[PDB]
Parts: sequence; C-alpha cells; structure tokens
Amino acid sequence: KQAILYVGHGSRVKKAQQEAAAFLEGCKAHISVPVQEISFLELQEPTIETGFEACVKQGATHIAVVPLLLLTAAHAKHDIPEEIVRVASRYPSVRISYGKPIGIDEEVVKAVYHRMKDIGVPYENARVVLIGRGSSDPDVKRDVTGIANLLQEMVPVKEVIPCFLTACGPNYKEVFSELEKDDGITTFIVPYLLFTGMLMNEIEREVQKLKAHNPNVYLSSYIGFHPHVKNAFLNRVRETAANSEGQFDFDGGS
Ligand SMILES: [Fe+3]
Repeated sequence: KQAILYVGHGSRVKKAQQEAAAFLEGCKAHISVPVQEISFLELQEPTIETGFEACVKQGATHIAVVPLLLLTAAHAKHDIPEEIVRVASRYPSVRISYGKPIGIDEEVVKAVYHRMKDIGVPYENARVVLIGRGSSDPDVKRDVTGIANLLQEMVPVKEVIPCFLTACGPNYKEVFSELEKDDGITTFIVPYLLFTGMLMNEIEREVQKLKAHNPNVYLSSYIGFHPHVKNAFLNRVRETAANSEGQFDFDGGS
C-alpha cells in the first residue's frame, strides 16, 4: 500500500555512487514500509522514473518521495519535482507526498559537534567556521546560518561563522584572510559536505595555507553520512510517510 521513493542527486564518481546507494539501502530496515526504492536525479541509476515505476508495479497506492539533500536549493524546489510530475502523470490514481531536505536539524548539529570532537583539541570557547558550498538561492545561506546558530546554542563555542565556497558571501577565503592573526583563540573548520572532491581538496590546501599564518586552526573531516545525519534523514523519511496534516502532499508545481 505505502511506498518510500528515496531520491539522491546522484554522482558520476563511482565511490560516491556506491556510498549513496549503500546508505539508502541501509536506511530501509529502519522504516516500516513494505515498498521502498532508491533513485537518483542524474548521472546514476536507478532513475527517478525507474524507481517510481517500480513502486507502482509493486502495488503502491501511496508514494513518499524523500530527497537526500543537506540543504534546500534548485534540486529540491525544481528539478526533482519536475521529474516527479513527468513520471507521475502516467499514474494519476497514486497519491504522492514529497519531503524536505535535512536543513536545520539538531541531529545534524550533533554531527557537526562530533566532527569537531574528532580533532581531539579542546573546543570550549573556540571559534567554528562552517563552510558550505553556497548557492545563489538565499535559502541555502539562510539554512547554513540557522545550523550555525543551533550549534552556537548547543555547544559552548565562542562563535560559529558560516561562509561559502561560491555563489554567495561571505567567501571562506575572506574569512580565512581575516583569520591570519593568531590571537590564541582556537578555530575549527567544518566542511558541510556529503562527499569529498575538488572543493574539499581546495579547502584542504587553503587550510594548509592558513595554518602557515595561524597554527591554532584545525580542519575536521567533512560530515559525510555520519550517524546523526542518518538520524536526521530518517526523521525526514518518517515525517514524509506519516504526512499527518497533508503538509507534504505533492501538489503540481514545486
Ligand atoms: Fe552523538
């Protein structure tokens, strides 16, 4: 009766494909839903069309589409819903709900906290610099700032500075330029990313460059598919499947 359709954005890097597929597969045992299919927007199969049609072929009357996204931008608002309407037009009797990106969640703040703790340096009254990819969509900066504020409330750090690799300000290179000082305050750098790659490597090199000026700077590993990220995503899945007020009804559009 009920189905879950997981939708990742997809990758062409084999390791990223494998990690995303394995994560979504391991999610299934935590959800009491008989029909569950994984799919990806781009670059990686099963396609969204394939997964939706598989759900229908297994007899699903209700499909909960849950996007595996850290933040809310064009993928969550447009590309994925567009693919959903394209495939769903062929099955008008099937009810669809559509979930939210992870966004501002206490579990993800805990994931950031454990990445900080992994460095093994005291974090009390330390500065945190939270680097997101960035986007021209203001919701992305808004959500990263919200995550910084939640971290500020939950962990006794001096401050959390959200900044970005591209598209919106402040740029992380500007923050870095202002941190060449070394005033005795410890600064942790947390990359808010699901995968490694070119930008993560750039962050690594720039942190080396910064450490040449200020030795009290420590880069954590990127967040990745941390257990607390898994908790937050399972929260998204469960709330989308319950859809108790119809707030996740998939209405034609975005
Ligand atoms: Fe924990």
